[PDB]
Amino acid sequence: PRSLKKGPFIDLHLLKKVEKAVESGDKKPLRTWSRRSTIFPNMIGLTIAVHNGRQHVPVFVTDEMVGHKLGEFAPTRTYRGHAADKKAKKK
Amino acid sequence: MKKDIHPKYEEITASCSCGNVMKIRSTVGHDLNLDVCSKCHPFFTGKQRDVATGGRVDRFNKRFNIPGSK
Amino acid sequence: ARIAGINIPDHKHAVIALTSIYGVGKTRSKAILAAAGIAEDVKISELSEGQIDTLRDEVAKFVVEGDLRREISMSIKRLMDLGCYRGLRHRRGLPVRGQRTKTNARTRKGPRKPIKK
Amino acid sequence: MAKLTKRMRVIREKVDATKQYDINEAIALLKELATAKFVESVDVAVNLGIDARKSDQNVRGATVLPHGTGRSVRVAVFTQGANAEAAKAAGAELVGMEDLADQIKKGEMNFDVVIASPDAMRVVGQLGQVLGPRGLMPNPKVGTVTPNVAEAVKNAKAGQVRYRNDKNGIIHTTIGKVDFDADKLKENLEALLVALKKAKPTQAKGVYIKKVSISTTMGAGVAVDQAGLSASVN
RNA sequence: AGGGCUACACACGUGCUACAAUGGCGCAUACAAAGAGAAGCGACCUCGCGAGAGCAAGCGGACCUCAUAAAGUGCGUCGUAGUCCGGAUUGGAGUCUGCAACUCGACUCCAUGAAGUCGGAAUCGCUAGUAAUCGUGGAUCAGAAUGCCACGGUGAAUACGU
RNA sequence: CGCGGGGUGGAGCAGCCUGGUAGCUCGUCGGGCUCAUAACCCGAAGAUCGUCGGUUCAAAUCCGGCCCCCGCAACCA
RNA sequence: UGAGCCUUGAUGUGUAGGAUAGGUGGGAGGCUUUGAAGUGUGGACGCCAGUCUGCAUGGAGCCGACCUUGAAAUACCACC
Repeated sequence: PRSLKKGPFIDLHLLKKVEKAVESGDKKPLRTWSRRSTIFPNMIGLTIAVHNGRQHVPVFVTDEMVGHKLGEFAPTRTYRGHAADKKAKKK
Repeated sequence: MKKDIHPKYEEITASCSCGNVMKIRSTVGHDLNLDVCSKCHPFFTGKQRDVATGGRVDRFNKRFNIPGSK
Repeated sequence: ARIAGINIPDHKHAVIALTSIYGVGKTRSKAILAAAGIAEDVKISELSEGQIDTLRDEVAKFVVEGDLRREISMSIKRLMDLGCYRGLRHRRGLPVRGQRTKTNARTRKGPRKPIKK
Repeated sequence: MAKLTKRMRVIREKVDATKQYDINEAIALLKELATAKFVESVDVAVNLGIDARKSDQNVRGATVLPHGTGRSVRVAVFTQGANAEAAKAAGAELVGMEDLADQIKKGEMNFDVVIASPDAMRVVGQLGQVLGPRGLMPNPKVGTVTPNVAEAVKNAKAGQVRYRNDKNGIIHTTIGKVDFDADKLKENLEALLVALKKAKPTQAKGVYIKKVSISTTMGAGVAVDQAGLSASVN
């Protein structure tokens, strides 16, 4: 297994996004480039739009996803299935 | 009523007013107020950064580096 | 005296023989024998049943297989209803620990396959 | 198999000519053509004109002879549960289950006949169809398969003989020793002939006895014109 | 700044190691060459199952260290059952380089435990320190070698004939 | 009346007799080869072997029953 | 020369088995020069030299009950 080693991360980018977001409880989805960032208690009930490189994809932040990174809910690679080859695109 | 085909009565006909004496009478939360994940929710419970045990030696509060030293 | 029966290699020395009551690969077995006062280079045929009891009691604390195979079952399934990437790679069957998918999918996703064209 | 050896060559010299014989002169000749140090046994080959297809159209069973043969007839009792003494007092050697289930499985039996209970026979002895020439298993068709085992021991030691077909209408059956007189022998003969005749089908009103040939054991054989209906030498 | 070629329905080129017992298991046991270590590595140290941790004499490398070189040997042990070969996967915990290890990073290690019994079509180097086979170090080098380069262990059949 | 032969992957065949072992030509689908085209090589899938039951470690085969197709039987007159 | 009827005579080279497996009853062996076997002579007799074997001489053997392999077991006489 892999880990986060030993130091403390809160991410600089989510600290400053979250501080302005919490004050209303919630507002419209926060435009996020931070795919490096873990999910945290401070972020519970926010809606984080996560750039995947092509576009932002909405991740709804909630208690069950705190063991995880923002970049896990938001996808990257495309899988061609083998019922039959993928004919179409998905955005 | 066909009595005999119904299972034994030890805890049936006895004591419909019973305690929690070996087992509870009612569970909480099974009517699902949040949808069930079957997960323990990590870094919510618990810690994002690992335990420090092993390599227990007196801390140096002023900057130090093992290859930066000769 | 068979530890547990079903698969033990017969007239085999004691260290490999115990990998069939489960929860005890070689390392834990080594320490379990040391406790009971048993040497490694004995064969497992030489022992009275009361040593077999002293062994079984020291195994019986470690993880039961019934729980071990449940632990991997519940670990993929949890991830898999969540939609984290860990859980998505388990969904397709592909490797999760960095292995190729253009090659070396076989141990998880099964034999090589016909492709219509 | 019938390999060409010494013990037949001497007998084959001592014969005068091979031809089909009147039964009383077949028996007097056959007694001359024993050779062995052991007392030879006498049995009869009778060709039956029945169809000989499975059972309906077969002749199957046993009879008790009025005079017994000079052989012992090695009877075993294959059962799961009997009082041993009661079966031994009838004349049996061995009563049990494990030893007789073991033989009929392995495919070799020390014993010539086994008497079986229905509960022994069912698992081992009942299926076997290509059973060889040593005849190990119990059979229903013979009538040796009975729960009245102690009865079957007492009629086996006193004189009970069997008849059965192969793939053909031929019945070979024990008639006695070469030790015996001609009268006693014709008397054994006629008792068998009457039992196969009682068991004969209704379609067997044509030609029934086709050929008769009489045999002795280690020693050679003598062809017969027919068996006749008589219990006497004259 | 994030994402990718490291994708997956697969085929193919190559190399690795294996499919045993010539070996592997346990315990005991042996000797390398060559080179790297000035920004760096490093005995003893105390902690740690190990990895690693935090301290540090010392070094200039024929002094100290990477590094226990492995294969091979000793003894006792194993029979085709994918095992007593082979050990991949995966769960889980400890550790690491870096704001940051999710798809796409490294290491230790616990438990369970598959494919594969020499493989169709295809398919290559070799004349002897070679071929085969076993391990090592280094170049590169944030973090990662099956590869490349060289080194030493152990070291083959035969070359009639055109 | 009676005798005797046959019932195979989607299509036509082989194997058969004390047996196991699905084999040949097609149609199908995937791969390989040659500098390339070319012919050619290689694998796979496909069956209750007419259907039922029995013996045996083994049945398409041997054994018992049933439905179907055909030659002869010169027969329905 | 078919068919019927009939006198005697044999090979059986199995997956597993030392070799000798048509179905199967009698039935536990033939000691007769050891039943042998054996160079040698002939004979039955075949998945081609293999199973069995007559005999001057030969006390040296098929091969079971047993010992052993198999679904079935084996001698030797019969029956076909």
